[PDB]
This record gives sequence, C-alpha cells and structure tokens, in this order.
Amino acid sequence: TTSAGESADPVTTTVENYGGETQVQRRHHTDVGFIMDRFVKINNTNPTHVIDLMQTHQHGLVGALLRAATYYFSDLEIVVRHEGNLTWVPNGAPEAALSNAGNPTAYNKAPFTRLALPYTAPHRVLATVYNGTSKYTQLPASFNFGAIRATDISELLVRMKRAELYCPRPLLAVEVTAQDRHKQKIIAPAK
Amino acid sequence: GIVPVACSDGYGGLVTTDPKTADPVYGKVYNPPRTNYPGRFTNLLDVAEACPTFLCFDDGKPYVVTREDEQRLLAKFDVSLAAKHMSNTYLSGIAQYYAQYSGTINLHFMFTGSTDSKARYMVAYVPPGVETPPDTPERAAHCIHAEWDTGLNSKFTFSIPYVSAADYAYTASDVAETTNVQGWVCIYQITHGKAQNDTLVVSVSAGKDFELRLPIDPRTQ
Amino acid sequence: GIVPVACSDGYGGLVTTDPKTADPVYGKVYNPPRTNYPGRFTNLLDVAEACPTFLCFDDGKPYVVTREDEQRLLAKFDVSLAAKHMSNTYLSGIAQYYAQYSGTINLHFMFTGSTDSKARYMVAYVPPGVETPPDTPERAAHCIHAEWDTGLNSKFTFSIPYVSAADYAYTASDVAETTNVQGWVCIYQITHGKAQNDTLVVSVSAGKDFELRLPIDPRTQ
Amino acid sequence: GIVPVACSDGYGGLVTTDPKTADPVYGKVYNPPRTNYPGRFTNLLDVAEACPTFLCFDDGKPYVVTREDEQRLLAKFDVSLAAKHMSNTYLSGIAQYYAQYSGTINLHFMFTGSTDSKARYMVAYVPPGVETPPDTPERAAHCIHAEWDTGLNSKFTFSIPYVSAADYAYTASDVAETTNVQGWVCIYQITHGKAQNDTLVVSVSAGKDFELRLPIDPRTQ
Amino acid sequence: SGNTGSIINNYYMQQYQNSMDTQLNDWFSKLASSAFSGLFGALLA
Amino acid sequence: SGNTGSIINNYYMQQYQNSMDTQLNDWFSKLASSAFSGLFGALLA
Amino acid sequence: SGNTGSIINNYYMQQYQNSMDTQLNDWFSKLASSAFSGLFGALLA
Repeated sequence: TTSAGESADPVTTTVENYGGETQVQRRHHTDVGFIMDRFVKINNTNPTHVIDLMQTHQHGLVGALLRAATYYFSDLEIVVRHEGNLTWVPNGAPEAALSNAGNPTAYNKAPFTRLALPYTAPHRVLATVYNGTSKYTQLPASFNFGAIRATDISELLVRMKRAELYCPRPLLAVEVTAQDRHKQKIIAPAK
Repeated sequence: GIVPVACSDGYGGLVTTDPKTADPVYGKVYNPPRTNYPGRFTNLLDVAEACPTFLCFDDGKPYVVTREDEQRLLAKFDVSLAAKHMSNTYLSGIAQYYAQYSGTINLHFMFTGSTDSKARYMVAYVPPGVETPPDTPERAAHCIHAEWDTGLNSKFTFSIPYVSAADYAYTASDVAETTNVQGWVCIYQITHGKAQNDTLVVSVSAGKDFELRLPIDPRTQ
Repeated sequence: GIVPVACSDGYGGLVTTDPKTADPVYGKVYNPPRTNYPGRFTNLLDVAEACPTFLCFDDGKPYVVTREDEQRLLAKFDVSLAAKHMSNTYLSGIAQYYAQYSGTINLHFMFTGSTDSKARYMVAYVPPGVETPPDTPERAAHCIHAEWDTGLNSKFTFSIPYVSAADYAYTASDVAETTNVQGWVCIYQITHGKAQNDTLVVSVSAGKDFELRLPIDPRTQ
Repeated sequence: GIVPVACSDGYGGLVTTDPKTADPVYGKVYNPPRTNYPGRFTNLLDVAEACPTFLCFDDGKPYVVTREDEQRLLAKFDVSLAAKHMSNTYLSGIAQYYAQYSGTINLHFMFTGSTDSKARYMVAYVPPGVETPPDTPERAAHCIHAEWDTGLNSKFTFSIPYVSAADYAYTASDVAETTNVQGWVCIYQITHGKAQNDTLVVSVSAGKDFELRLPIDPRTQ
Repeated sequence: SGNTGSIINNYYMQQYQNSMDTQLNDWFSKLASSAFSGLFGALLA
Repeated sequence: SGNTGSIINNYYMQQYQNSMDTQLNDWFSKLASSAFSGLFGALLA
Repeated sequence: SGNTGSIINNYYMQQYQNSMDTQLNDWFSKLASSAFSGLFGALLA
C-alpha cells in the first residue's frame, strides 16, 4: 500500500497485501459505555464533598480514560461509607442547603449507602479541559454532579452510567527508562 | 401466609463491577439537548484505527535518519505493546489497561526528504525462535518483508501480522526473561542517493482486526 | 425448596425522597365529599403566571416617581430571582426553593397619574458583558428596548427574554463576584409633561415558558 | 406497600454440593475455539468399558504362569472392587470414589505363549455361601464356569455376573469380617502341553450394564 | 400519581393503602390559560 | 446442564453468568459403543 | 445498555432510574470505516 501521507486521510492496510487473511474480531471490551461503567474510588473525601468526576486518579482505568476525552456526559452512581445521615444537593444549591433534611437524605444502613444520581448540570455536555476563565488550572464551578455531606465520609466510589465521550485527547502509558521493553511481574502459579 | 425466602450466604456483597443497578432518589430530570454533537466516538479501537501516532526512537525523535555506513539496520523493536519504542503511542496507551490482545498492527512510514534525494527501504518481521536478530538485509530477506521506493506517494503501510501459538497474547513482558515471546521487527535501509540528513517518520496504529480482551488497571497510584 | 434471595448491601436505607410507599395499618376510611371545591391550583407556576406581584424599590415602595432632572434613569435592577428589588415578589418566593430556571419574565408597568399629566417611558434589557450599565437612553437605546406613552390604556407588559449561554441558569448569585451573570434591566423616563409627583407602579410575573427545575431548601432553621 | 417476605430459619447456608449458581462479576468473555477437539470423553464408565487394564497377581505381575503340579488352581480373587488383585486397575480407581455398584464385570484373558505350546483353561464364579473355596476343577465345575483352548484367537472374555440379594452392593469390605459378601472367582488350568514358562495375562474392565451410584471421597489427605 | 416510581401495582388494595374519596375542577389553570396575549390596537410591523 | 436444579431461568443473561464459546464430538462414546460383542466362530447352543 | 445483566425490566420507571434526554451520530466510526485499503497503482501478483 502506498499513499500521500500529507493528506492525513486514514489508511488501514490489511494482511491480504501479502497472502494473509483477516480474521474475525470482537471488540466488546473496548466499548465506551461498557469500559466506563465500573466503580472507582475518590481520594478527596471530607465532611463535605462536591462530586466532580475529575477528582478520580489520573492513572486509574475510568479516570485516565475520562481524561482522554474532551467532552463527556453520564448519569452517576455513588457508594458512600459514612457515619450519620447523608445529604445530597443538586448542581447549584447553596452550601447551607446541605444542612437540612428536605433534600435527599439517606439514613445510614449497616454496610454503606448506595445511591443513583441523575445528571444535573446546566451545560449540555461537561468538559475535562476548559480554555479560559469564568469569573468577571481549574474548570468552572458549574462542572459537577452536586454535593454530599455527612458527619465524616470514609470512602466514596463513583460509577458513570450511560457514558458518552466526545473529542479524544492524548492518552499516555508508563515510560520505559533504559530497558528494551517494560518488564514487570505477571501472576504465576505458586511453587 | 406470606412468601417464604431463604437469605443465602455469600451473596449480595458489593462487587465493584457488578452488573446490577442501584435505587433512585431524585426523579423527573430532563437534560439539555445534544443532538448531533460533533466528534463523538463509541469504541476506543476505532479511534486507534483512524489516527496513527508516532513512535519514540533514540533521543525521543519519531524519525530515523539515513545513515552513511556499511551497516544498514536503521532500527529494531520488539512486537510488544509495552516496547520502548511504543511507550508514547496512543495504541499502547490503551493497551496498558487490558490483559490480552490479538490481531494485526499497522506501521506507517512517511518519507520527509527533499525532491533531489532518493532512498529504498525494507521492513521485515522476524518471528521468535532465532537467538540473535539479523543485522543485514541479505540475511533477513527470508522472513516476511516488504520493500519500497521514494517517489510521488511518500507513505507506505505495513501490516505486522499476528502469528503465534496461543490465539491471544499478553500485553506485558513477563519477567527478566529476554527474547520476547513475539518476534522483533527490523527496519533496514537498502540504499540511498544523495540523502545525507533527510529523515523517515514512523507511526503505528491498529489493524482491521485488532482486539483487546480483559480490562485491568496496573498503574500504581 | 423455597425461593432463594440475596439480601444486597447498600440498598434499602430510608431516602427521604424515595419513590416507594409504606405499609398501611388502618383501612376502609371514606372522606367527606369535596367535589368542585372553588379555588384549586395544581401548579405553582400557573399561580405565578396569573397573579402579578409588586417589586420593592427604594424605601420599600412599589412605584418609581417621575423625577425633575437631566438624569432620566428611573431604576435599574439585576435579572436574578435573588435581586434586591424582587425580594418580596411571589415569583422569587417560589424560586428560592429551586436550583435552576429558564424562560421569559414579564414586567407590568401601570401608570397612576392624573388625567392632566403625561409621560413617555422606555425599558431596555442590557445583557452581560458591559462594565458600567448605561446611564442615559441615547446610549442604552442600542439594546433590546421598548417605549410607551400614557393614555387610555395605562398598562404595559415587557417580556424580559432569556438570552444566555447555558440552557439553564442559577437562581442565586454565587459569591462576592460582581457583575451578575445575567444582565441588568434599566427603566428610563424619556420625558414627562406636568407630572411632578405622579408615580409608576411596577410588578413582575412569570412568562409563557418559565420553568424551575431542581427542588432544594436553603432557608436556615 | 411492598412485598412482605419471611426470612426462614435453617435455609440458605452454603452446602458444598448445592444445585444453585452464584452471581457474576465479569462479563462478555469469549473463549478460543475448540470445535472437534480430539479425544473427548463425557462418562467415566465409557472409558472404563473401552479400555481394559491389568490386574496385580503375586509379586506384582499381571500374568499367571502355567504350573507343573497336581494342583491346578492358577489364581483366586474376591469379587470386590477393593480386592488386592484389583488394586491397580482403572475400574477400582473410579469405584473407590463411589458408594455402591451394580452390573457385570468383564475379564479378558490373553495367552502369550509360543506357537509350539498349548493349554486349556477354565474360569468359574463361586457365589457366596461355601466355607472353603474349591481347590480343584472336578469340584468347582458345578458353579457357573467357562472353558477355553489356545489357538489362532488368543483372547477370551468372561462376564462375571451380578448375582446378589440387594439390587446394589457396596464397593468396600466392611469390617474384619471375612468371607466376602460377593463370592470369589477361581481361574484354573485344566491341562497344558509343552508350556513350561509361558504365561497368561489377565485384565479387567466394565460390563455392558455396570453402574456406580453415590459419590464420596474416602481418601485421607 | 405524583412522586411514585414503582412499575408493579401496589401490593395492598386501594381501600387499605389510602382513604377513598366520595362524590355528590382546576381553577387557576383556567385563569392562567385564558390570559390575554398578543397586542392591542393597531400594528405597523 | 450438569448439577443445576433451578426451575426458573437464571436471573443474569447468558453473557454474564459464564463465558461464551466460539466456533469455526464425543470420541470415547463412539469407541465404547462400537465394541465387538456376541460370539466368534460357530455355535452349538 | 452497556454493562447491565438483569433479565427482568428495572423495577423503577425510566423517569426515576435515570435522567431523560430531550431532542430538537457516531463520527469516528464513520472516519475509521471509510479508511482507504487495498493497494495503489498497478499490481503484478
């Protein structure tokens, strides 16, 4: 296969160029709505928290995959381990509103509290990188899914449902220092 | 009389990838419209197929320069999505989060020389089983190889095949064992005419039947 | 053999806005009849649409008086359901319990002068982006404005539009940041004839497509 | 109102052979193809029927040698899948993991002599009830027996029947009680001609209607 | 049926879950829906 | 379906309960079922 | 319906389980599916 490289058009040459044969492929595991739908921990936990999907670690599966798309949209599911009652407020409620029971308040059960939250932001799609400011780095204050408050949150896990991603961005892997390739332990039967 | 049940043991605990859904608390929310929003992708491998990305040769340059020597081995890298030359590509960026792979991997070579310089290159796929990779085209010509000249069309696409015993192969070099389970690839330079400094840019992308299988996340936090 | 179940973890706890219903204890109660009881409303926004309510200008008067000056800016207030001029209206009374809004807001100006006095007023909607709001009609005439005279029909209705980037907008000024995200509204007085003390009453109500979205309660107890 | 249940007592605990299945955690995994893989078996008893295996006579030899004597009892072993002569066979290897059995058991006798030697053998199935097993063919000839010569076809198959009171019988000798509940089997040598050292190999396999019933595992770990 | 999100019918009958109304009209919707709109007088568009 | 005694279908789909086989033969039954039987030669019953 | 393996329909309605989209297109699939393939120029097989 030969082409004009500077045209930047895609070229996908297969094996049949030299006698081979392309086989069937099944790409379920690299689907967006599937690969993004699993719980990931949030390591910024406080008495009060603003659920922002950009607090996920920039190297975990869901986190680092989310940082590889410019725009995204998804409903949420949270798992909180708290002491006391858990109060939630949507995107835009004053902070004081986190202190009343009229808002969605879950009374604690023994193990933990597992809730499902809808997408409440006013923007049609959120963003992971924002070029500019919003006052008359950091994203604007309106890129979040609400806020939760309890006496003390111990663990918070988030899950993106119905994920939709737009406009991909560079995604990196761990650099190899001096080796010819990266070498690490792989699970192997004992003895 | 009421329905008797048996609360089983071992069931119910939270599995962070369970396939069931929670209980709602807040209903009747309508989203703003996003019909026909531009630039959506639904499968990572489509993005990896449509957008090639550069490799990382010595000193972190994506190009190999024509060499004046009697040794005409431009470069050599393992066929492993963890290799050192592929450490910056998007393809490896995805594959680091998956356990096994299968399929062909495309390499795109683009010449960047001036109009008054010519060259003729050759790429060969050396499968595993040889102790020392070949160092000259007369010897590596027996593998599966391809040759190309430089002219009007400046690009060339070579499909590194998937030839291995097990139908799927790992995406991480196991241990201090050497001699990668999948063979190397050697890009040679047959000859050149009046191309002293002009380069060759190399990029890599997915194939028509590439596939990643099992999701993990090995990156330490 | 009996039906095995798996008592899940994290489910079941009381969510004060859960969509399920309890278990009864006391049955067969018949209520007294209330067919066609007068004065029922089923949506707060219908009430807000059908009944205008007054604003709160300086010193807590719902009217602006004609001024004898060379400055002809009668009043100016932010388009925000938390503004100081709207602190007493029913519309803000509802909107304080909701997170976001969208739609047009109607203003009703009613003249209360004697038959022997005339005036000609103008209202303009200054969108955000200007540092200092205009102080004269020659300058604010470039916005979306409306002018009206005084005669037999003494009322005038102006529909403050919803023009903003995000499809929904907050109902609370965020922080000590100034220059409200939605623009101001300026009610000017072009000229007047023999109306020294006679007033103009201003009221505000909902529009044909106003909508409040997310319920909260921020009032401290 | 929600469905009331009654969490029963005594139900739910894990029974290591329960017939119900767990909850998945990891989905959408496709296996590599193994259509028409060679050498599959689906029932242990088919394997035991199609492949005879040798017994273990004195000193651990699978053959009985022709003896020069006036006593012509070559061998004698109990019909019990735990017997000493059957300790190495595949059939007993299966039956040690089962509680009861029923059906016929086939014995295959193969002559291994030179062309210039002849012999004539007899096998008889002595049921239980006799105090001392017979020691001569004139006496054991009254049981169910079979005789065979040596010629072109060198094999002979004898189907030890299942004749017992209870429809099923144990596969383990109970206690220090002797005189096995199922009778013995005696392989005699009627006469021989010029076969001084030549042997007879004996093997055993399952029958057309053999059946094992209840799974256990008595092997101590 | 405001703020109820169960697909299955209630387990208890309509007589026990809540009270039952007897017999023998939404006003403000009628008021706000008949609101005058458009313009008044002449028009020079 | 060896050692499964639930009448109702599984609650989770066939894709999540177990792996799914792909394509592109019981030997020992064929061997043991074609075993020679009866007698050989002549017979005087 | 990515990563959901329940056979029965959800117990809560579509209005309460998640948000509801409103209206008034997969690009990269269209890009990668129209990728040039085969060869260019002549061929001597």
